Amino acid sequence: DVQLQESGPGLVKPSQSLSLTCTVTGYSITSTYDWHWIRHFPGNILEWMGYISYSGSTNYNPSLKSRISITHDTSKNRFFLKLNSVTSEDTATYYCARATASFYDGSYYFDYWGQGTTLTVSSASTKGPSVFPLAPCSRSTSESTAALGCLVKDYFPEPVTVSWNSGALTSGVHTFPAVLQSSGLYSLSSVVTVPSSSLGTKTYTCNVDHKPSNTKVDKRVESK
Amino acid sequence: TVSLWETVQKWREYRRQCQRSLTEDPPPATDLFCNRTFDEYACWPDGEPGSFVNVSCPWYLPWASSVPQGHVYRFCTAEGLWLQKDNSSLPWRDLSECEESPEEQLLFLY
Amino acid sequence: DIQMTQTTSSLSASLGDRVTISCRASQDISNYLNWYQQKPDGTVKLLIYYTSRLHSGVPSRFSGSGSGTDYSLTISSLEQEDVATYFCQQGNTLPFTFGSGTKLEIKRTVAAPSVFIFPPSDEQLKSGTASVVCLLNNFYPREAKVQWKVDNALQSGNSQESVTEQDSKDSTYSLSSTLTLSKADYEKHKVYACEVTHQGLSSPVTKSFNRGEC
Repeated sequence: DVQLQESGPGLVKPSQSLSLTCTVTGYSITSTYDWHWIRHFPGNILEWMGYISYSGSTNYNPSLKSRISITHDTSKNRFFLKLNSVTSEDTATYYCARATASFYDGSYYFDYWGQGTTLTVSSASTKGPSVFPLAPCSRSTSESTAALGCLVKDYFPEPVTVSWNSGALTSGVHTFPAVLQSSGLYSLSSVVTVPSSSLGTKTYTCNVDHKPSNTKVDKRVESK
Repeated sequence: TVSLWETVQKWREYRRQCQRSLTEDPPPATDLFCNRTFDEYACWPDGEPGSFVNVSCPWYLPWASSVPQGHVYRFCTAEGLWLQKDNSSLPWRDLSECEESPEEQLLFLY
Repeated sequence: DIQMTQTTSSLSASLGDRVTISCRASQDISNYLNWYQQKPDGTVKLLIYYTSRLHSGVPSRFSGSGSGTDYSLTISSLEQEDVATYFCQQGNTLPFTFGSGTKLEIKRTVAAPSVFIFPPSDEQLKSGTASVVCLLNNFYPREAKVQWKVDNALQSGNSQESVTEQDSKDSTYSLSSTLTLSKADYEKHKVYACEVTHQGLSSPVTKSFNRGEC
């Protein structure tokens, strides 16, 4: 049972250095195999970056010209990715992988993968979200169900967690993926469908948490 | 310079060269020779009946300089069969001279 | 410098149906073609290596074929846990290169969206901007037209959509469209409407409000 798992900072400022660690368990990285870094861009471009062999020999994608180094610490069974002077084009999910091979047909393939670690490159400052109610114009409707929500706006970095009535309300909930706005800040909505008869008899509160700014906000959603 | 990938490339090249030999080398002196073959480890030539057949340590091996004079051996019986135990489905082979187990286990995983 | 192309970047199929994902290399890669599955949560698994060899532990529903420049991955019967993105990878020559991926999702019967519109809250308006939100709930297929109209005038450049991942239980999607205007622009107009066009709707559905009635 080989396991690989990446660790490192999730956030880095432009022009800084990026350093990631892959911690390998269940197999010695100084034996037999090669040990690779691969990253996945948003938009599904998957790019091979390089490997370090069991012997310490490395080989890098030419595109990552001078910026990349791969190293290992054999006593701790870890290997490392250093990427110089990152820019926002280095925003990606970074994976470490073991390569093995078959000497029956000469194939070489990545048989075990880490879970990946997301990296965001950005100079934006930490900021908690504003939380606004999403409520129908009219508080009286003839339809059987109604939708309520809250708009979670202008925060950084990801993520926020949104819950409804402190976790008691879960069915009918959709919390949308955050969108990066022109400003460098993220925004999302969370919505819930409920029976129309429940309005004004039952209270609906969205609980928003943003750990990076130590924000914890409750917003009661009612039709004005 | 030393990697699983480099060794794989060398194995592929070894295979390509062996395949050329299998196809292009002239027929044996007589009718009875043991037939040439690639066993995924080494290229075996046609074998003379009644003779041991000697093949240099395959050059793609990572330790292929620990053993520069070394040979791996088969035997071709008087009947033109590669020597093979009743107990086995592969021909007898002695590669003791070309040994370096983790890399070697992988080398023989089919 | 080998380009891997998966011409189809998105595919939807019914539970139980046969699925084929295709890959093309810019030059002959001599069967050194590997297939990987990336689940929605990001986990990546090797499925197939050397065109057709099944990695141990991988369901036998997966098979691979091809030669030269053209390769294919096949799922003999689609099951829910196969919802994932599938990537090919040539392992013939450095640098290793991957295809652009094919996202596989479940095809279900048509379901029309339930549509809701929300005005900007008074709390937001005192901050200087106005967000108008249109929600499309629990629909299928994903394809939908969402148009914003302000005093019956069509809007461009000032809205963003977000879509949920396909729902694991009922296979539907939900979608939000957010129209962003300055406070001043918002106050300059009266009628705000979002119009939705979708396979499950015989004719487009419009939801609207008058700014004054909020």
